[PDB]
Amino acid sequence: FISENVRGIYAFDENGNLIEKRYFTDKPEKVLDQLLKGEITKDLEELLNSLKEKGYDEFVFEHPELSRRAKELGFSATTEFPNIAGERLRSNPEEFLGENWFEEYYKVGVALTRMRIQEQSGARDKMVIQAIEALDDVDKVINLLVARLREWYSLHFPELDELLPKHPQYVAFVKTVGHRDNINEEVLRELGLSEEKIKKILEAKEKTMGAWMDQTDIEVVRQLAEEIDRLYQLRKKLEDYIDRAMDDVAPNLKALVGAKLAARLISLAGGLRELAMMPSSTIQVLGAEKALFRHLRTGAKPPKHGVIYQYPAINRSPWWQRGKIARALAGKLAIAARVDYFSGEYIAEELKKELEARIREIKEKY
Amino acid sequence: ARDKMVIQAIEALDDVDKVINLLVARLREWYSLHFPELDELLPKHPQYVAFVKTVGHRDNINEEVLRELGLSEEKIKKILEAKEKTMGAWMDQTDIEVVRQLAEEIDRLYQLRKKLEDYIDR
Amino acid sequence: KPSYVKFEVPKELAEKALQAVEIARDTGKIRKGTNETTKAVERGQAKLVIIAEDVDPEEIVAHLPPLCEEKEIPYIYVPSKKELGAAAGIEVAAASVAIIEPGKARDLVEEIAMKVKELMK
Amino acid sequence: MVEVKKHKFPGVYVVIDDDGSEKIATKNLVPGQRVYGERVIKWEGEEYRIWNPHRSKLGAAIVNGLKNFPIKPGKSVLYLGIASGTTASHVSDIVGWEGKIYGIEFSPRVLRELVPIVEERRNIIPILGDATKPEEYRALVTKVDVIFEDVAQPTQAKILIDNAKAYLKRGGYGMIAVKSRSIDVTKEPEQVFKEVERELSEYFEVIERLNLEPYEKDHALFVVRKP
Amino acid sequence: MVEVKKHKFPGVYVVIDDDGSEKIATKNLVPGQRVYGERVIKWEGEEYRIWNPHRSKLGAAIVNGLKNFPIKPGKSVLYLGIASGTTASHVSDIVGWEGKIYGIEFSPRVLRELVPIVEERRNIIPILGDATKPEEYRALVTKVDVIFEDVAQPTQAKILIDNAKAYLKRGGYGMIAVKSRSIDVTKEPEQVFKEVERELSEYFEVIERLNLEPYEKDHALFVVRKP
RNA sequence: UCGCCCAUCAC
RNA sequence: UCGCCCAUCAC
Repeated sequence: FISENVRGIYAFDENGNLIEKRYFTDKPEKVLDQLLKGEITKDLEELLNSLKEKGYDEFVFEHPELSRRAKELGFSATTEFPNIAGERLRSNPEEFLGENWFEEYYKVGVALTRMRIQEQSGARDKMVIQAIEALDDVDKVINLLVARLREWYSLHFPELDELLPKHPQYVAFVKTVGHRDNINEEVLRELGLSEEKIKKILEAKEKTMGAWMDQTDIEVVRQLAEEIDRLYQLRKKLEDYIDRAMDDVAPNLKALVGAKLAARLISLAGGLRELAMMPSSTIQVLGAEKALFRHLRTGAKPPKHGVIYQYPAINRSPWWQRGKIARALAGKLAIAARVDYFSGEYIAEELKKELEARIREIKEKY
Repeated sequence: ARDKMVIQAIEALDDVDKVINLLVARLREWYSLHFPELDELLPKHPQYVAFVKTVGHRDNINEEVLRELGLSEEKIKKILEAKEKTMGAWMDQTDIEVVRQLAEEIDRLYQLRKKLEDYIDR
Repeated sequence: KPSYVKFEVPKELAEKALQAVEIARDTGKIRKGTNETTKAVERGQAKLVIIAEDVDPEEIVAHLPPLCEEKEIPYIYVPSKKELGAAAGIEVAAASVAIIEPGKARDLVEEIAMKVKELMK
Repeated sequence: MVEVKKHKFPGVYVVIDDDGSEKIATKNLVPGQRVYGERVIKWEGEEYRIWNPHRSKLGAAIVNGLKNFPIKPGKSVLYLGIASGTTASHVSDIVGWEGKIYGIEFSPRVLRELVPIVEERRNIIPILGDATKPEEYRALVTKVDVIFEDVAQPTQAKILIDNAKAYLKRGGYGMIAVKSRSIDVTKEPEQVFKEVERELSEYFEVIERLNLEPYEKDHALFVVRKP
Repeated sequence: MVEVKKHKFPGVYVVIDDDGSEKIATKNLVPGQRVYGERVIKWEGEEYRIWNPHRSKLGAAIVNGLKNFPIKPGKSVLYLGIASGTTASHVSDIVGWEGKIYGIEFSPRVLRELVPIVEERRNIIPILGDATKPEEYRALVTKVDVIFEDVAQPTQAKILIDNAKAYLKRGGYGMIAVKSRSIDVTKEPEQVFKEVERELSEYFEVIERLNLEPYEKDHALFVVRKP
């Protein structure tokens, strides 16, 4: 009964006669991917109305879910792919696409192929399981190498293992300073101690019961600790990816920007509840904590953009607008987190239409 | 304490080889989702690590990069034969770089292994 | 139909909450718009918070009720965001407003807080 | 030293190598382009490119016993499993500028490496989709003279049948490359090829069946006609 | 959106981007490795890395307008005042595998950090010793096309001159970053720059002189040639 | 009170 | 969120 091409939508009788035709007026690759996947577009919604208004009823379509949307629109519809409408349409391209028909199929086919650059995949559960046991293994190599680092540094400062139970802090000290005798309060404040802890280490500054690690022995201990930072970065690459391999049931916060950004936004908030409570004028700078620190201590230059930086609208837009984009982009993300926590409906393509409306202005104003 | 520092470097050398073996067992199993024919075909562990570090995705495999990695013309008569027929699944570009980063941090650990051997030699 | 209006109100108090902004405007300390409202609730600075009934999408203001309840702050609703913005001294709209020091309105904010507390039952 | 000659099939060529040995080839549709990382040479005014039987799998069937070669210049063809153009670049060379090639692939990064090549090879159209879901390209192609399939999936005999309902003309031809270990890897491959033998003969007339050893492993090819 | 372009100097590159202003860049001698946390672009068969001008004066001088730059592909050079070698990483890229680079440092511990980086950047040799005393490294250096000085100690005119007695070839070039305030703090910088010009012009010819304003203050770059 | 080279972390 | 100084005490 009905079939479609790159230029429009066509209805035919059971002897192959045309009934009516309509043409596309938006960028057609979008309109095609809907109709190819059984979703209804406005020119088809008007065409089937025009057929009921002209008194036609034997509605057979090519795709099963198009017959499903048609009977949801009320119309008594069936499915068969080799039907006379698809046969007329695909046999006589010059009636429906003109003289240069293969160039028009080419022009839109490559555009449709460029929007079909997929996410969601049928094997990502196997990748979650390997990322989970890889986090379990990498957290275990870090515990082994930090235990070796503790037993080795106990030849220079044996009280230090009995004083610092936290594992990243014990590596950050050796990356930054490593020499026991170059310690003072200021380099213990940034290291993330508490005041009741900072008098220890210093109480033992000369009088620790450990020996002497050479300026050439602390070198191999430092090269060992420097590799544990690259392994903490691998642990963080996996701790970002564990959500990135689950999110193929896509939230609005994912679909507005990209998966590693949604995972890090929740990772820096501590939860989706917290992110759905934060304002745009905090989500703008979320994660910029080593910039917040230096600004709070001085009243100097403020933090410009947080975790949202690694997205194309900021990391490829002029620095003059890398602040101006960040406030409103954090606003549409602040709404996306509230939709995902309270509402549960999917609106990401409208949040994208709305975010591109403010970005379009920022490309005409400047 | 120079000999006690050498003793901790010797315990570190067995502990480093032991965690390289652990992360290589995960690297074999995870990359076998995307190229399962490779596991029996590259038995030498650092040669499997450096392969995954520089290749990442399975279509970056060429005669040139395998001969730079120093494989034999025999070993290169396979691998390429298997790439045209593999029974493995599909990891995306966004996924397979995580398995490439796992191989890169194991080549960091193999460089630390030499820094321990060269420290003791001084 | 907004979902954040967690109690129905009589024909009273709401125009009195708008009046409590109009007399605080030039006499007190106010924060206007939902992101500065969220800062004023988060920093425990608000003494009353006000939300409009005509906000669309609702998922910009939808977080305010549980966020201000978990901080023991009085809350109320008013009919429209353009009128709420105009009372809060600005020429645009505001989806919500917070009063931080009510100035002249201190005794009226205490009337609103104590009478809202008797209908949250 | 190299030389070039015609084959027995239209648009197919033979190259002579620096010992004197014969190997199969095609005339390049866009001179100067390399299309799958292959061996390419110049002759009398024109450029010619190798058909590798291991990489462009149809070439192994041409060497081992293929008689039924249905394609010509100026014809219309559907290709399922076009990948990065390895096999289908040779049908693009043969079918010419008056002829039409539709190329379907599911694997987005694999088709992505063909998109720049068909920015010059404009007789191929690149189409993203699973050939097991042919309705998802119903509006993007005409009817055709020929179908080829190279997706090598567990139910691929049905993929050929239902694409031959939707797209193949009366008396038109079908061709299919079959990878046993996609369908089964526990049984003898001649039993897998016997299940393909009984499904193709439930909708077509069958006219060729082959083996691709030693160029491939666990692999066959068939040729059929629609009624 | 970004574009990589050649600069007006052999081996030196430029990038333009999403703000569209020029930034100075180099084609990486060892693709994939980082040195200081640089900005980078991977490209068509290549990798390019940026030099931030606020990190070393020689970058700022090339942005300001320094025209007589002698460090070029395949040349031999000796440099004093390298520390951990961010400067040396970008001249390693510009000179490539064809040339030869020596780097001398007097601060003993800050040179240590360059020692593993030169296991990849094997066109650099790091050397510990007093830049004022050429005799202290005489066995591990050779004649060069260029000398560069940016220790900029109070002795720096003797650092340049005596290394240019020992190592600079006839017709060869020199560069010096004149730290006015460390040679004499008792007089206006133009008097310090005039004695550096009148001492250097009793051994070299001067080809160009640059004050680093309006980017930085009271420091200058001089470039010269030995007959 | 100031200068330069230089790592690392960040905007 | 981070820093300094006087008096007194110790190796």
